[PDB]
Amino acid sequence: QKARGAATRARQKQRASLETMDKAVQRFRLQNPDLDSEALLTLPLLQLVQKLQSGELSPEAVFFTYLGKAWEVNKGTNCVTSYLTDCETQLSQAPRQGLLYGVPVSLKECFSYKGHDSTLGLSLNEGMPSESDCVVVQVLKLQGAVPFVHTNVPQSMLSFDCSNPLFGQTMNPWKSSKSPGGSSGGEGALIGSGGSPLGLGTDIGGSIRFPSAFCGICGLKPTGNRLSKSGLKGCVYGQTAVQLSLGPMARDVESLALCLKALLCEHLFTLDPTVPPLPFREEVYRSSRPLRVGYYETDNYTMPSPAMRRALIETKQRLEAAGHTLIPFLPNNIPYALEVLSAGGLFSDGGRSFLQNFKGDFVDPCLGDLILILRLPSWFKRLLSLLLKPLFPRLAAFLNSMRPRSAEKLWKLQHEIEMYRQSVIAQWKAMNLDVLLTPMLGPALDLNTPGRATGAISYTVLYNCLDFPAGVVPVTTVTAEDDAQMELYKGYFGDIWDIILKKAMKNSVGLPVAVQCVALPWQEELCLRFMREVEQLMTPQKQ
Amino acid sequence: ELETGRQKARGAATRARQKQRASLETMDKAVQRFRLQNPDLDSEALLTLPLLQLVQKLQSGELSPEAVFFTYLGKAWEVNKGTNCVTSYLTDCETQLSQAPRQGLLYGVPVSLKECFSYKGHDSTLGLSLNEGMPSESDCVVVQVLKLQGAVPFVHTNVPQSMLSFDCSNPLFGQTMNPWKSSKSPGGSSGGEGALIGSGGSPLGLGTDIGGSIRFPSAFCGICGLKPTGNRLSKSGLKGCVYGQTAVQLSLGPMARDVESLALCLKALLCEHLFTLDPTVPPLPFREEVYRSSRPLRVGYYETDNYTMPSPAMRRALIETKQRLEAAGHTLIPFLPNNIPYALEVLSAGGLFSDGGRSFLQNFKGDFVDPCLGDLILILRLPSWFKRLLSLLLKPLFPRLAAFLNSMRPRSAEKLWKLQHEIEMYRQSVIAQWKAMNLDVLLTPMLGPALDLNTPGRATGAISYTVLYNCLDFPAGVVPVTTVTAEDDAQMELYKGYFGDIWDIILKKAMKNSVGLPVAVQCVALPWQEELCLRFMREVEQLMTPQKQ
Ligand SMILES: *[C@H](O)N1CCC2(CC1)OCc1cc(Br)ccc1O2
Ligand SMILES: *[C@H](O)N1CCC2(CC1)OCc1cc(Br)ccc1O2
Repeated sequence: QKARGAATRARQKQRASLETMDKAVQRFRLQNPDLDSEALLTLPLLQLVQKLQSGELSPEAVFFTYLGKAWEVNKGTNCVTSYLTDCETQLSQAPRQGLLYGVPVSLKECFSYKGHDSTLGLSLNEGMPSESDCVVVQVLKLQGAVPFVHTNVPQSMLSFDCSNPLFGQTMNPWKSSKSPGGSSGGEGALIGSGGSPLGLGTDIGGSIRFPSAFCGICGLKPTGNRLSKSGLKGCVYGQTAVQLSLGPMARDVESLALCLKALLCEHLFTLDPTVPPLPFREEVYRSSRPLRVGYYETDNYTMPSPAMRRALIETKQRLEAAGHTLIPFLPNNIPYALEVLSAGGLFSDGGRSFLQNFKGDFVDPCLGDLILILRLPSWFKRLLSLLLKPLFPRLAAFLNSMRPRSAEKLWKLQHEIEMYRQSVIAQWKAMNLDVLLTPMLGPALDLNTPGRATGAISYTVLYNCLDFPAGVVPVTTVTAEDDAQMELYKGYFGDIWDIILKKAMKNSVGLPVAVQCVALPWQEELCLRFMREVEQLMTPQKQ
Repeated sequence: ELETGRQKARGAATRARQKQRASLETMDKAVQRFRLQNPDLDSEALLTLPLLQLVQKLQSGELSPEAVFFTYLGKAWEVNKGTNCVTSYLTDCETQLSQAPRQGLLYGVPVSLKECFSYKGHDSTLGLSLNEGMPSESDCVVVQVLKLQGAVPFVHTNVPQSMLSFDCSNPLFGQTMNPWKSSKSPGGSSGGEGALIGSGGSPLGLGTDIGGSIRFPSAFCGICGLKPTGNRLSKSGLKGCVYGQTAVQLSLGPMARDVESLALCLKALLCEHLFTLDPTVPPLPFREEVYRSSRPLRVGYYETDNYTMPSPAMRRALIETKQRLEAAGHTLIPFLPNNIPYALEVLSAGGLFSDGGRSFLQNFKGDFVDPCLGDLILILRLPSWFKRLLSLLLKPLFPRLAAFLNSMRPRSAEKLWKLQHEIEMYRQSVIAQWKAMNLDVLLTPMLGPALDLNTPGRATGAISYTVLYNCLDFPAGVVPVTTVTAEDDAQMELYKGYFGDIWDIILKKAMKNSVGLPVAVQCVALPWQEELCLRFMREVEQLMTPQKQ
């Protein structure tokens, strides 16, 4: 009843948003027929900002052209959830000396904006507009950047798919039957199709890296508190065991570094003193000195697809030819880190704070049985845990960690994560590494299957638990040779997560594959430096 | 559960006293052999000189690293006979003396360590029986960087049992006494550090802080101490009683005679060595331009926090430093943090005792309970229903005891997240209030003067001026300003307290007969801005004690 009314009123807001967008771009295109839209969109962000700084391209020109593309791609992707109205007034009042002057920036729905709903796919958050912009949006406006639209998220944001009962289902710009990723699926679909040159997204299980790999764009996940989490909307507040991180999303890695340099200014540390005043170290990013790179083709938990395995080896061979030393490195106790530390950290209360948002609301099929399993009693979760332990160890250990704990059990878990963080650093020091090469979950999965393939977060959620800066960059396209070899895929366990993932990665010719890059905590510039190296060797067209 | 007795704890303390006695014997044999070699070496001229002039004469070559070592080592031995602040002498330090890097910033500097800092082949007992007879395999990160910067760690300082008290007494190493007065407490939990530096045994030291453990002994003994942001320095290797507690942030910092030595210690620690060995700490360089800045500051201040009544000595110290800052050219604004009782009663007490002290009481199993902790142990051991029953009964009469006892109850993981979110919301609250008055720095009346023996554990509410900024994770420092006059101690009969419970009665009695004792002031800056905090601490020190600069 209430969920039905909230969905109907949200769709009216979306219709009004798209109608305002369409009438604004036609107003600009007819008044400015001299402007070339094709050369505008193909132009990289680094070439875009210098033409905006000099005055070759007006802030009005770059804004409504990208807005025109954003509205056109939304027809087949359904990624834009709300259009920000007062963006046209911000355009005229943009600071010239800002690093991102006249840059249209897409925002995830969790990023609160003045006079806009941060629904997150829930009914209780619908009809509650934010009365103030969040710190990271504030500094974008202070740095000249103009946020234009909000992007769609999956219900509750706790899934790497992208669908909600309020605004609908987001689709991959490359293939209709495929998921655009999540929970920044709206960001991936928009930037991947060329609707936005720059974007922002959150991450706690891989929410930046998933849609970036699925759509073929670059996304960075910084350390827990490298950027301001103030003003950000979520379902569970106070979860510190698994570190939540917000980061940039763009077409190329060079655009991510300029975004990070802009946000890491005086204005961020003034508006949020809780974030350490770490400036963007240009010296570390621009570095060309040979790196000692750790690598692994598989984490022995989730079997990589033929497209993933080929992408990891090709990057390795290109880096070896460049002069970088590649050393086989694998983190200790990975299944232990995912099953009881990562899953136990996110669900220490049994999901009781999480399920509070689902009271009197529809459940989206993209989540799957995620809600039905969490609603089970603590004794019923434990009973099925030791019963299915000899059958499938993955589902059993995950279900036991989704049980409610006490305050004593949380500290025991918090200390174990602190011990695990130091243990991997001990291995990082012993092997003497600068950066880490990791396969990224690819290619794009089918619609309503990511929620049923839980184990696939293994390559991403590990570095949320570790709180390591992780970033992804598209390196190759899925050749029909790789898609054919998906028939020999079986998995190490053969449980439901391996069965669904086998079917979901099929029929994926033309989809992009990315590779994950991991550096030591607080080293975002070093992570981006390696991301710059991987991109240059694999896709020389960019940069 | 079956009682194991105290027999295991008795033998552990017997072996702990021996390690203390043998240390002093090794210290005595070392300083006597040096004095026979150097008869014309001036000791009083060596000790009186500040660390800044000491490090300059060590870098130039005027004074040998051996000369400054054995002079301070002998002074540390002499003051220990009246203070009892040294637990153990680090045997492998004379080898480090010759191995100390000449180009290091702290070259040839004798540095005292708190027992929580783990040293290779040395016990970090913390006052507990189970922690003794358990030597550390390697030095901790912050001790490693001291050795890399040329500093020579030589002694472990005394701590109260479990470190959860601002007194300083343990059943294994004994009781620490204030170098200024015998009957007075030297502070805690870095009470050994305060007593050693305050008397002149150590020019520089390190200590932990989660409720004011750097700031308390600094004010009680009359020395400078800085508590930075929780994650500004490495916590790796630091031994504690409880692990996994992230609600209230644990912080570590420098302790010295003057403020200029604290900034040199922070600059030496903040180097490539620290960030490599512990990547969890952000690579923030020590901003010299901020510390050396002589620009006028917008300073917030308050005479009282409306929770714990300041002594006439505290009131006088706060006003005197406030007025002299105004004469310098600084603008002083009446500022008070919102909902202080909320931060202490339910956020700090609830954060530190989320499990009801269940992991904390694990260390006290079959071990002695030191009188300096008071009834803290007996209160924690009570069941959840008994803690709740007394909370409802004491609420109408004693509001402070009701909220503290209720927050010391075991809760679920759901309630911990709500609490941890309430802390970061409160952190954003005071930050928003900070901007509203557009402050640069904050001035707080630090708890003073020194309390009596075995009274700090019975006067819980006194941590109100210190634990507030552990909950807020604000870098706070302490600098001595003035001593107690005959008029200050005489006005203690007029002292009553804002609540009139047992905490105000004991604190009234504990601050009596305090003529001559030092009283300090607290300086608070915004998170991650401890270099700005020291800049203000330098301004306070220069205007109140110009002889230190
Ligand atoms: C975005 O970071 N994101 C959060 C949820 C996610 C991945 C997508 O990570 C944790 C998790 C845990 C379970 Br039991 C099921 C699904 C996810 O997905
Ligand atoms: C060192 O920071 N330190 C820890 C214990 C202390 C002060 C000294 O702070 C917390 C606390 C809590 C209670 Br209920 C009683 C006493 C203290 O002291």
